[PDB]
Amino acid sequence: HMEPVDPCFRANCEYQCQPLNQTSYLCVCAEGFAPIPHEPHRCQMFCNQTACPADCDPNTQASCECPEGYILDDGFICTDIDE
Ligand SMILES: *[C@@H]1O[C@H](CO)[C@@H](O)[C@H](O)[C@H]1NC(C)=O
Ligand SMILES: *[C@@H]1O[C@H](CO)[C@@H](O)[C@H](O)[C@H]1NC(C)=O
Repeated sequence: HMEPVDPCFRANCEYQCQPLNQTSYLCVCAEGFAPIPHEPHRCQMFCNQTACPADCDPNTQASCECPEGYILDDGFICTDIDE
């Protein structure tokens, strides 16, 4: 199964890699999954604060995402009406 480890294709992206590109390679996740409180790879998700809460949408509820990821359940959380 193996690995040239790409660069990445292994890296050890919790999720995964770009690979690279200016990062040279990083690690992705589901790409608003992104460096939680800590390690330079992680997701969990992105929730760059001042909270994200919860408070999903109005209308569509595509929403409250992160389920999958979860593990939810602060608020409900994980979406930043923020900016
Ligand atoms: C890096 O940029 C090049 C084009 O310049 C292209 O291969 C792609 O957009 C990027 N590579 C990755 C990591 O997908
Ligand atoms: C948002 O800020 C937090 C810490 O304040 C940090 O993880 C990162 O710099 C930004 N993005 C994410 C994924 O949190």
